[PDB]
Amino acid sequence: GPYHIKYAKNGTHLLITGRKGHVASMDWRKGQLRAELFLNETCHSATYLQNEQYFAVAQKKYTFIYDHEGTELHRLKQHIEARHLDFLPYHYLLVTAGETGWLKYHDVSTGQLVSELRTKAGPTMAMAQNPWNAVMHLGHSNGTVSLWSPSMPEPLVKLLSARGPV
Amino acid sequence: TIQDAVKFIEQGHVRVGPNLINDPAYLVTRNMEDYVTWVDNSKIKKTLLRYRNQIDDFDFS
Amino acid sequence: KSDFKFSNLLGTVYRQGNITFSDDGKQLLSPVGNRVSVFDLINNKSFTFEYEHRKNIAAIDLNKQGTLLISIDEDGRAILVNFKARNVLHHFNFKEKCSAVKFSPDGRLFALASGRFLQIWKTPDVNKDRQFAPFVRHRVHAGHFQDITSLTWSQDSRFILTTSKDLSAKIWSVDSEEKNLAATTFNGHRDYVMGAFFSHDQEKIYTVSKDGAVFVWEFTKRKYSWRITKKHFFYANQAKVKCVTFHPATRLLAVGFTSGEFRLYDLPDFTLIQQLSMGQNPVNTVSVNQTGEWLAFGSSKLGQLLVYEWQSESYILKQQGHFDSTNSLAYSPDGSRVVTASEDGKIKVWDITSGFCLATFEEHTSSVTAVQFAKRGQVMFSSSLDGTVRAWDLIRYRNFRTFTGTERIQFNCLAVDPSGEVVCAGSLDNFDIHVWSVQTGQLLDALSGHEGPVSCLSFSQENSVLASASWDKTIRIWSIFGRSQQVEPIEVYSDVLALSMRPDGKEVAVSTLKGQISIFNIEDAKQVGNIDCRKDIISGRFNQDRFTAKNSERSKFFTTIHYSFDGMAIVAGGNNNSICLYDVPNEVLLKRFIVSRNMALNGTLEFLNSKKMTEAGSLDLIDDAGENSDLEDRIDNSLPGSQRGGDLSTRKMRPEVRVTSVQFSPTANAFAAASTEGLLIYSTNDTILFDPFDLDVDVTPHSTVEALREKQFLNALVMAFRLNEEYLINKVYEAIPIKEIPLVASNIPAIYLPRILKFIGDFAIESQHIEFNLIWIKALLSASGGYINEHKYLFSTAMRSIQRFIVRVAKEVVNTTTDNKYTYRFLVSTDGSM
Amino acid sequence: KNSKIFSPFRIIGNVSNGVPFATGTLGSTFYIVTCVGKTFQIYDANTLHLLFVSEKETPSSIVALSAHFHYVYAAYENKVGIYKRGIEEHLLELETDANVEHLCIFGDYLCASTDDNSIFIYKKSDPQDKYPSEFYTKLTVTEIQGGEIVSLQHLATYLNKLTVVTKSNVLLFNVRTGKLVFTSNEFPDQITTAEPAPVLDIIALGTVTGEVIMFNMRKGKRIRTIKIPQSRISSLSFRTDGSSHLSVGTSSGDLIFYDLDRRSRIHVLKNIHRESYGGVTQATFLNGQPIIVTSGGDNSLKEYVFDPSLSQGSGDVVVQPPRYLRSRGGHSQPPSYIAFADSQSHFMLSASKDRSLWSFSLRKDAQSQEMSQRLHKKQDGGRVGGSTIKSKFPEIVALAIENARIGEWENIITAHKDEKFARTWDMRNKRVGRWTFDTTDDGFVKSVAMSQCGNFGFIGSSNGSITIYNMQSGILRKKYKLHKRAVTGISLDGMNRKMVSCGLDGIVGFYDFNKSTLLGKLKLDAPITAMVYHRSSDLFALALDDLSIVVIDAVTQRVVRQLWGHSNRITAFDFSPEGRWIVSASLDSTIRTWDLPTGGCIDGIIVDNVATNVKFSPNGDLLATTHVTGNGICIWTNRAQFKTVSTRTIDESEFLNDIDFNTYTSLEQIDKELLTLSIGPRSKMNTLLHLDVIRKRSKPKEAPKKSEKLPFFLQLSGGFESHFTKQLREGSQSKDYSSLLATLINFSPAAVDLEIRSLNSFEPFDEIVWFIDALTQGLKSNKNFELYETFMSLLFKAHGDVIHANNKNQDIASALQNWEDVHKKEDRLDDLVKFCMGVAAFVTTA
Amino acid sequence: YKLDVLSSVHFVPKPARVETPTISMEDAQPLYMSNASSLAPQEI
RNA sequence: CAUUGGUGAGCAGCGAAGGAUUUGGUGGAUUACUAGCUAAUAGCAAUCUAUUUCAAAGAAUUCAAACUUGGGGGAAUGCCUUGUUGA
Repeated sequence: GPYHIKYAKNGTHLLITGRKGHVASMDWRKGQLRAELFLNETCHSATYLQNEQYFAVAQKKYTFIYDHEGTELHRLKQHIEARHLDFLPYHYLLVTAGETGWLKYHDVSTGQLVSELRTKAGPTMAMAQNPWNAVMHLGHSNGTVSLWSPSMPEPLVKLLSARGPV
Repeated sequence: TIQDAVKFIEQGHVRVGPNLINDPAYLVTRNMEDYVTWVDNSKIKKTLLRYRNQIDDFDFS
Repeated sequence: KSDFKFSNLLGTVYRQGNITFSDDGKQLLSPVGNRVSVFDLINNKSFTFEYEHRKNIAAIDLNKQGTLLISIDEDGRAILVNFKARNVLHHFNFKEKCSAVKFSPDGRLFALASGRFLQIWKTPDVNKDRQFAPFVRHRVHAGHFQDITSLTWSQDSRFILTTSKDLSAKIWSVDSEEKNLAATTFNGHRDYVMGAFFSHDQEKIYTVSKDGAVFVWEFTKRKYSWRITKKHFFYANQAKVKCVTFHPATRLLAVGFTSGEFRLYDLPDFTLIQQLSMGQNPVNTVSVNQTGEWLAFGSSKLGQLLVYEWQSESYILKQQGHFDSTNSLAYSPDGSRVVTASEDGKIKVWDITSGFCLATFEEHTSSVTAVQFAKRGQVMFSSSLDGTVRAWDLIRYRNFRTFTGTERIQFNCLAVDPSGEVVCAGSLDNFDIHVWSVQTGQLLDALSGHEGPVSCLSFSQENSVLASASWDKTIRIWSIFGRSQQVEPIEVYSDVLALSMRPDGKEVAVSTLKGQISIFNIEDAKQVGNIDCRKDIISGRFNQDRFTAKNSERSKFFTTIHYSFDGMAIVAGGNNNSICLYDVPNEVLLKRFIVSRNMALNGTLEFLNSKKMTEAGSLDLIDDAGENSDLEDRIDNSLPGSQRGGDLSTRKMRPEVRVTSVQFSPTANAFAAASTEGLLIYSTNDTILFDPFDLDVDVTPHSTVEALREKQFLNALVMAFRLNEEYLINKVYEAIPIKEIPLVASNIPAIYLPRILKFIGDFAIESQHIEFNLIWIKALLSASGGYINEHKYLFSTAMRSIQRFIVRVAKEVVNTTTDNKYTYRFLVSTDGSM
Repeated sequence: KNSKIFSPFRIIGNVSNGVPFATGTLGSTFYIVTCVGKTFQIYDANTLHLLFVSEKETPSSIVALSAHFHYVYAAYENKVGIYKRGIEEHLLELETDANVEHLCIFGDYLCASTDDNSIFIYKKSDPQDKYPSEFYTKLTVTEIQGGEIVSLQHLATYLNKLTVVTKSNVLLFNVRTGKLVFTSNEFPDQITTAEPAPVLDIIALGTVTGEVIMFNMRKGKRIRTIKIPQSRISSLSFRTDGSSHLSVGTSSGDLIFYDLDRRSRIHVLKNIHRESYGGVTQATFLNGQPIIVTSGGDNSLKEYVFDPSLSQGSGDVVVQPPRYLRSRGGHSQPPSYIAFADSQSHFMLSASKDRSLWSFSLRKDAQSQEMSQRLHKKQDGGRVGGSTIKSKFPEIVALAIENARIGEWENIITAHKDEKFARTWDMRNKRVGRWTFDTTDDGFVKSVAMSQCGNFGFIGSSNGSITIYNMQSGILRKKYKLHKRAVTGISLDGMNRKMVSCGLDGIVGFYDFNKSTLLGKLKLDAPITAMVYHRSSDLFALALDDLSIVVIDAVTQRVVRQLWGHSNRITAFDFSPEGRWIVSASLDSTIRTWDLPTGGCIDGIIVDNVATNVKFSPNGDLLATTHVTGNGICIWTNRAQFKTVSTRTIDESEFLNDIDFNTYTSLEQIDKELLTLSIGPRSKMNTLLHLDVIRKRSKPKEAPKKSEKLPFFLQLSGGFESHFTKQLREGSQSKDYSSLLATLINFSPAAVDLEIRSLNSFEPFDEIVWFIDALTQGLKSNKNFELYETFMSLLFKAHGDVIHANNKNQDIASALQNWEDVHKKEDRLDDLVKFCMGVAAFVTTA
Repeated sequence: YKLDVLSSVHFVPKPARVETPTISMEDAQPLYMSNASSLAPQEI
């Protein structure tokens, strides 16, 4: 432990990720285990891709993509020290943010990294997606939420939300 | 096989000189090849000596 | 003889944790691994505590009375120690990892920062006896959201200031009645708050952050409340504040950064008094003594300790230790100094009485593998892996000659003849032994005839015959002096790893791979003895081992052995967790010493807790460095399969417990071991045991004092030797008059005369009675010099100790006196007019 | 009954004494407080882990315990103590002279019932108080009202009412007003126990003839009667898991579970606790749990759990029997023998008269474990034999343990009562080993010993033979035949060279072991009962029938000490690890500590119970004693670890200072004519001589980055004549410079540099002349010789130019002349040093 | 350096006479052991 | 003849209402004993949340922020930087 949890958009599959490298994908309502990995490494977050068939894990340095059974398909060298993972299900974009202060959009269908955006605000404390328009809301330690689009290098909106870190 | 060699290393059968090496990632120099040998009191070493009928139990095999 | 107690941990000054001054300002306490070392900087006297934590120490504190020491390791396990008695009073387990421990200025209470919580406990009375639970909880305060970085008592014990990782500092009151005066949370910081301090009076509060901001809080009007009056910033951009301390009477703020930089500031003016750099590694701890003259900075990487006087820009102390890095040690021919060779290429000279390094030699460009002295104490020789053997004068600190083969080969063992003309070295790359002359740097010879790598070399101190032995299971004895040049080989069953010469030079002892120590005679190549040492060895199980420590064969042998100077015992060590002492005529084990009890080391436990083993594997092998706060902590710079690592490439596996070199002291009944934690010095004190010699019913201390009053001085001295008690021997020895000294010294029995020589040698170096001790030495040398001359090896330790007394103090006194006399003669005899 | 050396620390190996334990709840956590003599111990229930021990022993035994919400109430004699975390917050002494029997805490009230049928009610002064502290009232139960009080209970939702269960009937009191509200009809049988049910108004009564009666207090009737024939009911409990189960604990040692809904008997656990010590003294179901905690008088505390049913549809009908979850235990009888199992004082070995050998941890009571007596298979393949109904080994009368070969083979030998063989044990596996060592002369084993190498074991036989076996292979090596009576002690030295035996014939035999010769015999006046050998000092002590302890040096084979003063049989004795002391316990209820250098009795203890075994820790920090009564080992701490003790004899009252405290302070000066140095550090002379270059080394290489403007007198913000110069002037006036020399000694080296360098260098050179005269008188003193020489050297460095340009001045010349006169006598030190180096070098090298 | 870290048996260190007193050549600590200046008489 | 070959059939010996292998589960120990929860100078443990909100305090890089990149060549369009044009 501790375990960071994620649900499929259907909600039929659950993806748990321990801090000490125990990452499991299961059909929680059936009680059927799809995959189980013991990475023996620090793991921070995981997300499902367009199905339960593929999932991404943000490990100690690099982000890895595994299939349904649990074999490693990809090791994304460009995504470094990501703590927050997200998936835009209509754009097929996996979005990573983390300790480096860079927001990265990667196309999971073609494999081409779509965008590298420099947040310039230190490590990203929080990250959410707007499901309405696929704009990423990042939370920084200066107390501002910034709104990001892959086609623009600067944030669309900066909101001064909190005094301390968000 | 290399996998057999990996398992024999982790199981404590291999020494490079007097020193036991249980790390498979250990890199061997051309000079250091000449001292990569079975550890004494190894069941593998006893097996090969017993196969050749040359096992001496005074030497511990 | 057999009894040895752990005296010193030499060669390390700071591992990690809090360093604390004593209240009088004379003693510095520093954590070295799981042990605490105290250095007395005024009396130049260092000792270490015998007790061990099971892991590395995270915090220590000493009482203001100097009577109690509380030391907490990582994972929160405390030991409470009687400081003056040097004995452990209690063991406590605080279940959470503790950041700070601090006694009250009264000393009645102590505060502890464990997690979010602040625990105040009542300090037990030191004059009370040991009881089952001596700690009474005063309070537990739980206002912080995250882990407490630090805590500070006020000068009166009423208030405590706590700083935590949730970017705030709280004020707490010891009294529930006074809790209304202390209910404030101080906010506004953008990072971890590193310290909160009161002014010299209670009215001002200073809070310091990780990103480098100092806030001054005052209780002022805009009713009345605390507010930030003034914000000051350190503009060190890359460096983050690693530590901070504050002396309120001097108003001195000392800050240590991640860049290796420490700054001295004066508050509340924020005036930069000073700005210096320890090095490149972070400054991990800062302390200041009570009167405020001395600051002490500790850096964990490379193990650097630094006591700085700051009013005068002067370094009281600048030391660097060596952890998991020592390959060889050699005593000086007087046992006052130990010289260590290190894997980073440094040769260091450590005083034994004060635990500090005297000199460092850095000409070697790779790991130094061996260090030896000549019979003359002024020359040492060192062999390194870089391909050179160097000779050092310790008078000028001069590398006066270097020795190089034809090609570059990695020298691993080193020997030098007694009359210092010939130096031999052996290598693992080559099967030959390279022989150089000292006066001329050219190589005389390359001895051939070993079918494996020459693992060990020695010169006989009297015959001047060279015994080498190798991994080809042979010991070759070379007579390289003379016209003959004959070599005689001896075959052993197994691979020879260590070798030692008897000080007589008649016999050679050999430690092999099969766990045996075999002793051979040199004149006829006959095996006169054998010791089976394999079962005595304590071998642990590593966290990565898939095989039992019983079935492991990593360390079931000894890689270093050494003879006692009387030739009767052998100390032995290896890559194990045991140091074994043997009596060679009886071929039996006298005593065994556990090298380390540190679970942070690897092979210290034979069995491992099976709760750690999961279906993934060990929980101790999970790569958890990614959870760290800093990128420098998170970065994995390692190369795959490196056996030891490097300065820039740190190894993945934990350090292993091992002893690389054991030696006996030429001067005292002590031995040194070069191990992972440092230099283990085990010594014998005769004040502890009761060991009578030729005792009788009539022989009592009362009877000895009665004979002293009856003025039967020879009888009193003989009875004191028969009782063998240091205080009573000292009493009689100082009670004998000067006129009676020749008669008593002439009539001392021949059996007790090693005892009186050993006593005088031990006593005379610290005692102030220089003329009395010299008269005793003169009387004993006049009476029985011939007996000593016949029994060289029985008397060698005592005579070397006496010579150390005569050279080390008496010559300095005489030199000062003669310089005064000649200066007086000049100043009076010569005219200085106009 | 006190000592200057040893203080009581704890008594280990004890779990409960058969006083009914109390259960307490903190949140979701349960704890059990058991009574151990005069202390109590608290255990975390989930792990059975010892949390707290009562801090101080009560004057009398604890008779009743109760617990509620961080507070423990313990009854002894007329007092009730209120403790939190083992520390006594409050004490109530009742005005009666009688003894408190029972306790009941509910609401504001504490009710304490005495043996003369009186109930003292105490109440809180303020309802916010944590415990009742002040006396409210007293209620007497007369013989016409009811018999002797059995229990005080409080049913739930009974406002201000206490239920007093007697042997005859059940009474109900209003503890606020003191009225007797209700009195039940008399029961034919004597009521032994009572327990409130988790239903409303119902209390369960257990009688002597074996009846469990459910009594409705509001109805005033009985609603159910359960009969358990030929059983005395000792405990009652109710399940609160949702299953209507009742547990009855009998004095025969059985625990019976009944289903109250089904009207049936679920299960019987037979002999969970021994009948002789009282059977099931207490059994409590934990609240809401399928776990029942049981205890008895046999020093055990067990737990049992109910598994869920194997049937899904049936469930409550098909109930699995309760199974053993976890327990803590100790000896059921006082320990016969003890030893320390290692040098770290982690573990002790203890054999008791209940035939059990245990290992007790001094660091954590959970690590204590009983050594297993499960035998091994014989090597030949034949059957072992013996009765199939397995019983424990006979009680151990002797034990030897050597950890030189722990983990390789057997390292313990035990001699058992009335057997002709000794048994071996392995401490790593914690089990009996595979060899039994015989005496081979048809005699009982009187002595066991082991070699320090771990390869040999020695047996002393009641017929005089000594057999040496191999510990690894169990093979008889040798047999020694000197003695003709019972061999009551064997030992061997640490070098395995010399061996000593002692026996009932009064003979001490000295043997060599490498060569099988006999080195000597020694006849003493009385038969020898026991021997303790000290291997560092080669000294062994013998207990003799004439009530003396004889210390013999083994290398010279000579009686060196004889200790007299025990007025009865010496039960045990042991050495200190440094060999300085011997601690002996005798049948005269005394434990004496003897100093061997003086041969005196330095300490004595008058004990209440005779100490059968005395052992002393290898660390020297602890002493362990076992006594005739009590199932535990008493641990004592050594005050000599932290303070120094006088060796002055203490046998005068019941049962110079340098010699007494084994210290000696070296004199400041042995003689006036002897040159002596300073008392301080040796490096002060060197620092004073070369202090400037030490400064230049100590300065940093680069100038530190300072502020642009540093404030003046920053150290100050953070008279006409110096005290040194005043002392110099008055010393010149009075011709005595002693105080001046004293302050020069006590100055720091930098202060010495200042006060020497800042002298009056001008005419008439009075300060220089006076300083030279002070140094001459200091040189006459023959003390601090190197310091006065250093002071003159510093003067020559500082003001040498003044003295040189201004010599042939009368005052300066005469001062230096006096200095030369006193200083020329110190060439004797040169001659001594030169002789010592020349002769010592010649002797050493040639 | 990195190749030595890979293949070297021991720990790999990172890759890096005027007239003076020898007490100045020592390390910073209260004591000293050698007094004579660095230059030999033949070197002076 | 040898069998330090396999598979068996039988003796002597050992030998207390059996013995010998194998295996699933659970408990204790595997570091040295100061009790559970919370918003913690106290309260709870049957919770409260029908006082849980006010006041006070609290905003530096004037966003400094990839110390995080396998090698060699490149960069239409991106991105970064600098200059410039028009507002």
